[PDB]
Parts: sequence; C-alpha cells; structure tokens
Amino acid sequence: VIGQAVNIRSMETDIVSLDDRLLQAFSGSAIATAVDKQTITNRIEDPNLVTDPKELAISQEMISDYNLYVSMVSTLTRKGVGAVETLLRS
Amino acid sequence: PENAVIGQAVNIRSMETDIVSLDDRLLQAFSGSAIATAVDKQTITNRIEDPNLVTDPKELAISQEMISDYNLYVSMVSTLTRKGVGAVETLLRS
Amino acid sequence: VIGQAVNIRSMETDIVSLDDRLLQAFSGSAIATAVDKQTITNRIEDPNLVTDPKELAISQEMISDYNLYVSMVSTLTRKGVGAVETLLRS
Amino acid sequence: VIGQAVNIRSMETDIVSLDDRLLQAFSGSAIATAVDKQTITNRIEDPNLVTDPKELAISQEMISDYNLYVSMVSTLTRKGVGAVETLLRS
Amino acid sequence: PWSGYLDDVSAKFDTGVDNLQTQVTEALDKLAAKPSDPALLAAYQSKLSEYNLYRNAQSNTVKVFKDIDAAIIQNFR
Amino acid sequence: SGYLDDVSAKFDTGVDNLQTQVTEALDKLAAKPSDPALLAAYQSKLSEYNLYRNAQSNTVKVFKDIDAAIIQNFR
Amino acid sequence: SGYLDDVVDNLQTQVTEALDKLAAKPSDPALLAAYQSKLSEYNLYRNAQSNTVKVFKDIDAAIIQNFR
Amino acid sequence: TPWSGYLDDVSAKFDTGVDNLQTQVTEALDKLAAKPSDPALLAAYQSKLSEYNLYRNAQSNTVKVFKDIDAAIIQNFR
Amino acid sequence: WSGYLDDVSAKFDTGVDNLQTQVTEALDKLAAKPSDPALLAAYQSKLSEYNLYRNAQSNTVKVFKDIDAAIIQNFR
Amino acid sequence: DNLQTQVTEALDKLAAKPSDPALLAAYQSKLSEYNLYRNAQSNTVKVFKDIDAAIIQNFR
Amino acid sequence: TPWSGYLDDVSAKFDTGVDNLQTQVTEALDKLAAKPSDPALLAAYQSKLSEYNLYRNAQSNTVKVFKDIDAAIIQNFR
Amino acid sequence: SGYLDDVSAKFDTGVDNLQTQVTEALDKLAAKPSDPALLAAYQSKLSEYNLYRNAQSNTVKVFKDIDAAIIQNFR
Amino acid sequence: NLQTQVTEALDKLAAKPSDPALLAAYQSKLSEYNLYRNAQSNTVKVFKDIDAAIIQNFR
Amino acid sequence: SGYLDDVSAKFDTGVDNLQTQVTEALDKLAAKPSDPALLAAYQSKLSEYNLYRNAQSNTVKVFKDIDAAIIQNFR
Amino acid sequence: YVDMVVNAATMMDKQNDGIELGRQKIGVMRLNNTFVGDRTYNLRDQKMVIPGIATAIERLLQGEEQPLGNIVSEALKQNAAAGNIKIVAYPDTNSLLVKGTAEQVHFIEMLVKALDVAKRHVELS
Amino acid sequence: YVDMVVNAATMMDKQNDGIELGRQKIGVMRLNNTFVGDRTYNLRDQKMVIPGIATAIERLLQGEEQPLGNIVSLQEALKQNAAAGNIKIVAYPDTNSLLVKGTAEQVHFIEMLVKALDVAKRHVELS
Repeated sequence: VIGQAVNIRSMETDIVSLDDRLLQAFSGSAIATAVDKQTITNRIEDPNLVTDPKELAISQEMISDYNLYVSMVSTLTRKGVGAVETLLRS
Repeated sequence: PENAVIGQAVNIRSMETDIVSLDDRLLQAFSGSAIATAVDKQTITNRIEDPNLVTDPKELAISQEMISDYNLYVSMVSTLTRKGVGAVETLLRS
Repeated sequence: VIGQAVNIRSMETDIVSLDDRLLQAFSGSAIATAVDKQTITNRIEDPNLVTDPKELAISQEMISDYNLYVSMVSTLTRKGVGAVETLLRS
Repeated sequence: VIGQAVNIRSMETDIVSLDDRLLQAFSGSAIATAVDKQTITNRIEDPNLVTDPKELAISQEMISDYNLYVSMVSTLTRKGVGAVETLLRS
Repeated sequence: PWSGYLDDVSAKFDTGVDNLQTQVTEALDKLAAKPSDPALLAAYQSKLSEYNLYRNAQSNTVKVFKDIDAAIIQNFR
Repeated sequence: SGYLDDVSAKFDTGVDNLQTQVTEALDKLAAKPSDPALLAAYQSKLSEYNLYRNAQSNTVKVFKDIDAAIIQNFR
Repeated sequence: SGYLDDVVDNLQTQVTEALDKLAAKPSDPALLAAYQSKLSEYNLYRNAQSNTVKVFKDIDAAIIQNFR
Repeated sequence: TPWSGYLDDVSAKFDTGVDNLQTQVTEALDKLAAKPSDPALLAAYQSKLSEYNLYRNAQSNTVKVFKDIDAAIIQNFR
Repeated sequence: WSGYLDDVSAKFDTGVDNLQTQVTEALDKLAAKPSDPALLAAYQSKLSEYNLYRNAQSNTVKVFKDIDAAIIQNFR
Repeated sequence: DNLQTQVTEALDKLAAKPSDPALLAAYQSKLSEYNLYRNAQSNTVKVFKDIDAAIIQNFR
Repeated sequence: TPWSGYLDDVSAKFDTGVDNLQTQVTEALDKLAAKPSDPALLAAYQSKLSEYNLYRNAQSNTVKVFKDIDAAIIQNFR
Repeated sequence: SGYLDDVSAKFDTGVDNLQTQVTEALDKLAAKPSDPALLAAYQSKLSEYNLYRNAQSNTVKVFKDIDAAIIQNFR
Repeated sequence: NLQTQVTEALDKLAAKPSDPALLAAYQSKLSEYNLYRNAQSNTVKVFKDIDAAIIQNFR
Repeated sequence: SGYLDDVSAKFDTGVDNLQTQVTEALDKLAAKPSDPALLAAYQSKLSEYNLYRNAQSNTVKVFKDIDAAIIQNFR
Repeated sequence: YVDMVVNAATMMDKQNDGIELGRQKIGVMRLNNTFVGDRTYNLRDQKMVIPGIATAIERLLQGEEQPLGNIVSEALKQNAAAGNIKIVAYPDTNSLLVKGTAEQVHFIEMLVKALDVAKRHVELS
Repeated sequence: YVDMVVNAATMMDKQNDGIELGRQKIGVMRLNNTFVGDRTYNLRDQKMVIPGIATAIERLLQGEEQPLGNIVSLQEALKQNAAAGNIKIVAYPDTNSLLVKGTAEQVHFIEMLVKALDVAKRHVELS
C-alpha cells in the first residue's frame, strides 16, 4: 500500500557439519520469536487495532500461536537433554 | 528526566579485567544480589501502602511489571545455584 | 515540582537502611514473639475472629511464616544426617 | 446473653493427650455445624420469616457466617495435613 | 393455612376500614332504586370515592415491601 | 457474633426509632386512608426505610466478599 | 492508637469514620457520594495487599522445594 | 430524640414555609359551610383551596425526586 | 489524605462551582411562596441539573473501579 | 501517552458543564476506548510472563 | 460568575427572547384592576395573559425533553 | 483516534447540520413563542435530534461489549 | 462476508436515522454480527486450551 | 442472511401491502385533511402498522437472547 | 532521648488538628445618605425598579472563590473566601448588617462609603 | 508497672469518649424601643414589608459553620468551637421579648447585638 518493501533474495550458506546445522536451527528460531513478540506488542498499542473487532480477532490467534510454539520448543529440548542424562547416568 | 539524553563517551570497562580472585568474584555477586532484592521488595511494598499509587491504573500497570520481574529474577538465581552445586555433587560421588 | 531532590554523584542506598536484616533467613525472634501471643491467649479477649478484615490480614503473615519455618527445619536435619552417613560409608 | 457458660483452669493441673484433643475438637465442631444448617433451613421454610425485611436482614448474616466458617476450617485442615506429609514422606 | 407478612400489611387496611366494604354496597342498593334523589347521590359520591382511595393505597403499599424484600434476597449469593 | 454483625448493627444503632415510627404511621393511615396530612408523612417515612434497608444490605455484601477473598489467599 | 513502645492516617481509619458518619443519616446524597469512593478504595487496597503477600510466600516455598 | 432523615427535613421545609395555611383552609371551610351563598366567602375559599392544592403537589414531587437520586447512588456500592 | 477516586469525584465537585448551594437557596425561596411561577421555573432547572451532576459522578467512579479491580486480579 | 492524556482532557471539559450532550457523547467514547486498552495490555503482559515462568519450571 | 449549566441556558434563551412580557403582564393587570369594566383594558389583558401562558408552557416542556436526552446517555457509561 | 470514535463520527457526518439546526430553530422560536408555523417547525427538529442521539449512544455500547468479550479470551 | 454487509447497513442508516425500514434492517444485521463474533472467539479458545493441555500432560 | 433475517421477513411477507397502503392513504389525507372518510380510513391503517413494527422487533429481541445464552456455554 | 522527643512532638501535633482557629464577626453600618432598600416608582404609564447596595454587592460577589483586596475607585485564617461574605439590609434603622472576616468587613465598609454620596437637586421649567 | 499504666489509661479514655459535655443555654430578652414582629404597611397604593430582628438575624446566620466573635458596630476550645448555625431566635409578642437558644458565649454576643439595634426613633412633623 504505502511505504512497503520486501527482501527478494536471501543470503545463503554452506551446511557441512552437525555443528552448523545446529547453529542454523537455533538462529532460525531466535529471530522468528523476536519478530513475533514485537509485532504483537505493536498491535496492542495502535489504537485503530486495539478497538476494532476484526483486528482483535486476529491478535487473539497470533498470541495463541506464539504460546504453543514456544512451549513445544521448550518441551522437546528438555526431553533431548533428559535422554542424554539418562544414558550417561546408566 | 524526559527532556534529556545522556550517553557515555566510550564504554571502557575496568571491571572487564579478571584481576580479582575467584572468590572476590563470588562475594561481589552475593553482595550485589542481596542488596538488589532487598531494595526491590521494599519498593514494591511502598507502592502498595501508598494510597495514590494503589488506585490509579497508570501506577497499577507498572506495579504488575515490578512484581513479575522480581519473581523471574529470584527464580532464576535459585535454579542456576542448584544446577551448580548439583554438578559438584555428581562429579565427586562418581 | 514541589520538594524535588536527587542525589547525583553516588548510588548511596536510601530506600532502605542497610542492616543486619540482610544477613538472616528467618527473624526467629519475631516468629517466637508472634507464636507466643497467639498461644498464651486462653480465655482472654474473645475467640473466633474469623471475620474482621484488619486482624484477618495480620493472621495471614503468621500462618504462612510458621509453615515455612517448620518446612525448612525438616530439610536441614535430613541434610545433616545424610552428610554424616556419606562420610561414614566412604 | 442467653445461657452463657465458660470452663476455668482448663489446663492448670490436667493435660489431655493429643489423641483426645483431636477428638473433642472434631465433635464440638461437627455438632455446631449441623445445628446451624438446620436453623437456616427452618428460617427459610417459615412463611412469616421469609417475607419480613427484619427477618431477612438477620438471615443474610447467618448464611455469610456459616460460609466463612466452613471455608476457614477446611483451609487450615488441609494446610496442617500438608506439613505432616512433608515430614513423613521420604 | 399460613399468613405471611404481606398478608398482615393488607389486613391492616381491611381491619382499618371496618365497614366501608359493606356501606358501599348498601348505598348502591339504595341509589339504584331511585337514581334521582339528591341525598342519595351526595352520599354515594362520598362512599365510592373513599373506596377507590382505599383500594389504591393498599395495592401500592404491598408493592413497595415486595420490592424491598426481593432486593435483600438477591444478596444471598 | 462477628464483625459483619458489627457492621449490620452500626446501622441499627444509627436509626434510633425508624423501625417503630414506620409501623406507627402505618396504623394511623390505615385508620383514615384519605387524610392528606397522614399520607404526606407516610410517604417520607416509607422512603427513608426503603433506603436504609438497601444501603445496609449492600454494605454487608461487600465486606463478605473482602473476607472470602482473604481466606482463599491463605492457601 | 494512643500508644508507642520505645526500643498520617490510613484507609482503615477513614473508612470506619465515613461509615460512622453515614449511618447517622442514610439518605443524604453528599454523604452517600462521599462513602462510595472510600468503600471502593478500601476494597482495592485490601485485595492488592493480600495478593502480593501470597506471591512472596509462593516464591519462598518454591525455593525450599527446589533444594529438597 | 425523634430521629429524622434527609427527606424528612425536605418535607418539613414546606410545612414551616407555609406558616398557617394548614389551618386557614379549615377555618375558611367552616365559615363557608355556615353561609354557602356569600360571594366574599366563596372568593376567599377558592383562593385558599387552590393554594393548598399546589403546595401539596410541589411537596410530594420533590420528595420523590430525591428518593430516586439516592437509590441510583446506593445501587453502585456493589 | 486520599486516593485517586477522590481526585475523580473532586473534579466534579470543583467543576460545578456553586450548584450544591444554589439548590438549597432555590428551595429556601420556593418553600416561602410555592404558587410563584418564576420561582417554580427556576427550581425546575436547578433540580434537573443537580440530578444529572450526581448520576454522571457516580457512574464514572464505578467504571474506574472496574478497571482497577481487573488489573489487580492479574497480580497473581 | 497520548490516549492517557486525551481522557483527562475530555474529563475536564465535561466536568465544566456536565449536562452538555455533545460533551457527554464525546466522553462516553473516550472512556470506553481507554477501558478496552488497559485490559488488553494487562492480559498480554500476563501471558508473556507466564511463559517464562513455565520455562523455568520445566528445567527446575 | 454564578455557574450556569446547559439546561439553565436553554431556559434563559426564552427569558431574554420575550424581552418585556414579564412586566407588561403586571402593568396590564394593574390597569385592569383599576377599572374592570373598561373593554379597552379587558381586550388588552386577554392577549398578554395568553402570551404569558404559552411562553411558560413551551419553556418547561423543552427543559424536560433535554433532561431525558442526557439521562439516556449517562445510563450507557456503565 | 480509535474505532469507536469513527463509528460515532459517522453519524455526525450523516446529519450535516442538525446540531446547529436545532440551536437556530430554537433561537427563532424564542423570539415569538406563539407563531404556529414556528412551533410546528421546532417539533420535528427536536424529535429528530432526540432519535439521533439515542441511536448514536446505543451503537457505541454494542461495539464496546463485543470488544470486551473478545479481549476476555486472550487469557 | 458479514463485515461488509454490516458496514454498509450502518452507512445507509446514518443517512436517515429516523426511517423505520432502515432501523429494522440494522437491528437484524448487528444482532447476527454480534453472535457470529462471539461464537468464533469461543471456539478458537477451546481448541487452543486442548492443544496446551496435551503439552502440559507430557511435560 | 441468517435465521433472524428469516424471522423478520416472515412478518414482511405476512403483511402483503400494508407499507404501500399506509404511504398512499397518507397522501390522500394530506390532499384534503378535513374529510371524515379519509380520517377514519387512516387511523386504522396507522394503528395496524404500529403493532406490526412492535411485534417484529420484540420477537427478534427474544431470539437473540436464546442464542447468546447458548453460545455462552461453549466455554 | 531522640525517640522520646520524636514521638512526643508528633502526638502533641496530632492532638490539635481538630481545633478550629478561624472566626466570623458582624459589622453594623448605618447608611448616612441613602435608602437601604430597593426603590420602586409607580407612574401613570410606567413602573421602575432600582436595586439597593446590598442587592448589587451580593450580585457581584456571589460564588467568588478568591479573597478580596485593594478596593479602588497561621496566615491560613486570613485567606477566607469572598463568597462567605453576607450582607443583609435592615430598613428599620436604614442600616446594613455584614458577616465575615475583619478584612472583608473593612473592605466592604470602604466600598459602601465610596458609594453613599448625596444627590444634586435639579429644577426644570 | 508500665503495662498496667498503659492499659488503664487507654481503657479510661475509651470509657469517657461517650460523655457529652456541651450545654444549651436559654436567654430571655425584652425589647424596649421597638415592636418584635414584622410589620406590613398597606398604603393606599403600595404594600411595604419591614422584617423583624429575628427574621433578619436568622437570615444572616443561615448555614454558617464557623463560630462568632468580635462583634462590632483541653476541652475548653472543643466547647468554644460551637457552630453559629445552631443559634435559634423566637419572637414572643405577648411580652415583646426574644427567646434565644445557644451557648453562653453565643447568647452574650446576640444580646450585645440586640442592644446595638433597638435604638429609639425621632419624630418628624411635615407641613
């Protein structure tokens, strides 16, 4: 609409070891999380969006999806670490 | 203040120097954490005893944050301390 | 505007007086004084003050703090005994 | 002011076992409760008591006091049991 | 058979106007025989007006107590 | 007894005689339902009663809810 | 209290005083309107206090349990 | 002492405002009843009776308006 | 010494400078001569204005108590 | 703090003349909007910090 | 300045709109009272008394309508 | 700004001049309260104004309720 | 969708608030819109609570 | 279009010609406001129209309540 | 010593808050040059009403919040609101009754004497 | 000793709180130079009203909250701090006298005012 831009080409990298596959998955999740949190915060303080039923119906979903996603990542990380701890203790 | 911005010319950091002992590095942490928590608890209490703070939405919204930040801080210090002593115990009983 | 003041040079702590109350976990004398008062009372003043919101807000502090103190002693004794058993086996 | 009675020197030269202290407490509470429930129900049945403002204003206080008493006994009992579990439980 | 309180409030009016409830029907039974007698018209105007006021004040009064009682009972929650 | 009865009583020792006056005025009016002098007095007394009973009951309700909140936070 | 033991006024007083004044004349609009806001502010104060005491005790219980 | 509320005082303010209308009405009536056909007495009575009517109406409408303010405030204690 | 719902009531009580006395005055004058149409016409205005003043004041304090109680409920 | 300032302005103008219907109509709106804003903010703050507490409780 | 609301502004518009009627009425009354049988005084009094009556009626009917419009809005703050 | 303000202002723009048509027709009537053409003119304008304000208020109320019911489910 | 239909019914009404035929149509539209929005929000919440409960179960 | 629209339209079709009959009869009356035949004809039509609109609105109101009360229990 | 001093001072302070120190006084002031009451003249074709001094001053001060000063052609007690001033005409002696604070009474008196000046007679032929 | 002094002193204070110490005096005063009631003169062309002292004073003091003093032409302070609006004056024509209800100080001030106001009138002969 007005003053809008999109990045067409992503920069690229080689992926050759489990180390780089791990750092890449971490960095991929961190940024998506920060972006989502900021977006929600703005949608809560633009007064055209806080008070319109159509916009509130959207913000509800965005909040839910955020909650679910971060809870999943937490659970699966703790399960993996617990499996390592269990085997080495045994 | 609100009508002023105040920087630091360049942030050199003498406390980045490691020079103190592994135990002085511990006493600093303990002393600073103990003071920070006692100050925070007192402030939260005052914000509730005082009648003009506990009855204005603008002030309540701030107090909610203060309480949550306090909770998270103490819970994390406790967790990391437990994990730390638990490592020592795991190694020495092995 | 009125009565405004600020301390510029140094972070001298002023919201609290820094004191030996930093260096203890429970104010055991304050417990022992409160527990005295709610137990010396046998047929004096009146019973059943379940209902006045000013005294009922004082009971909440004591009922919580004595439960925590008793819970703590239970752990300390187990730790102590466990330390003795650990040394004697090893 | 009607039929008041008080015991004196309750603990001065005799002491009950805990085994009995619990039993007397339980009995003295359970009967008072059952009588208060009957009193309320009867004050609701009588056509002359549910239609007079003076009698309704009395019944509101009875219901409020019954509800607060039973809630306080239940909470304290649960909290006191919890401590014995934390003591015995290995 | 059980009288409540509103019943008593109403009966206070009935036992107040002890005889008006008969007087109205007797003055009517006089008048209907000879509608042109000024004495009878003058009498019946009075007794009819009285009976109107009495029934009206009775019903309003019962309603106010009904509205106080409901407002107390709603607080039992 | 209790504090909520103390609050309830703090009204009844406040309105000294109203509880009687209302019934007395009612008896007079019932004796002569068509006297405007009587009517005018009864309207006042009845209104003052209606208001007293409503204010009392709502206050007792509020203090009951304050205590029921605290006894839950005991847990 | 009249008492200090050596070693302003709060909402609890102001409510008791405004109730006491009101109960003398339950039908005056100035007094009613003065009492609504004191009873409201007392309700808010007395909730906020208890909720924060509860938070500090649950923090300490969690610490003791974590080191069990 | 005989307790009296705010509405009581509002009502009584009219009674003390009209010093004696309350009895002038009855005396005028008795005088008329003695001689129903005298124009001077008829003219006096018409005035006093009208005045009485308007007084009683203003009184009851003001008392009701104040009741309906107070009920609307004590509603919000909840 | 007072909270913020008293600051909100007092904004009305200092906003309508004098009405609180003007009503009593008008009633003192009308009580003396109920049959005067100029007095009646004046009193109708004052009494209506006072009725609205009180309603707007009480509903505003109710709303601010509903906002505060909801924020405090989240302290949990 | 714009929506906090607007409501206090509206309130002063209203308190000046409580019977003016144009002022009443404006204030109704401003107060309603402020009322929704506060609730939305408080609820999201809560959600964001309940997620942190649940993370710590997961490893604790 | 004596504080005035909105209702007492609407009400005052009528008072200043009928500049002098209030006094014209009493003047006409004192002449009529000086000589009731004069038809030229009679026919002049009729028009003024009628104008006064209508003025007062319209005035209070309007004040009431506005109060109803405001109370209906204040009912929606809750 | 906000959305309820847009809803409310939509009426103000729907009726272009009514807020000061009323004030003008009143100023005209107040000059000659007995003219029937002026009375008949004023009756309709004042009626229209009454309805306008009622509808305006009730709609803002309904939208408030819908928003509060949605925000209640963020938790 | 319903959003536009309600917006347009409002625009037609505000042109002539005193027309009964317009009022009756608006009452109906605004009512249906209110119900729709509420039902939608409640269903969304229910599904998310189920989803969360599963995680809390295996956590 | 939902169910409420259906309930409204049942009234619209239940009265065939009433709206246009009212519009017509008004213009006949306004052409000669002093004819008793036209006056008598108009009173009845306008009364019918009044009852029609009222019944319609009160019914839609009731149904809305039954629906909102059910929807509340989805939670 | 410090603790005793502090507590004694604070409680002696609180025991005085209920004491009131302001007061009201009444000034009686005869008008030497004019009638106190409102005047009215009845003429063949006219009625004329002229307000008195009490009427005009009351109509001026009605509702005033600020104190008065400087009429031209602990100290908390001093700052009484002008709206408290009351004036009542007493024709029986042709005098004014004034109720308020001493400075107010003083100012009022000065104003009255600025105003009750006797009139010049005029003869027309 | 300290515990018994603290307790006793406090309980005595609370037992005394309810005693009412204020008293209401009645003063009777005869007028010597003027009629007590209001007077209406029914001139051939004009109705004119003159209010009596009672009316004028009851009108001057109306709703006053502060105490009176300096009229011109521990418990002590608690008693002295008596509101002006409680003064009551009733004109008694049968003996040309005023009945005054108030505190002793108020009664005194009122009396001084009365004696400032009933001056005897001069006579004027017009030819």
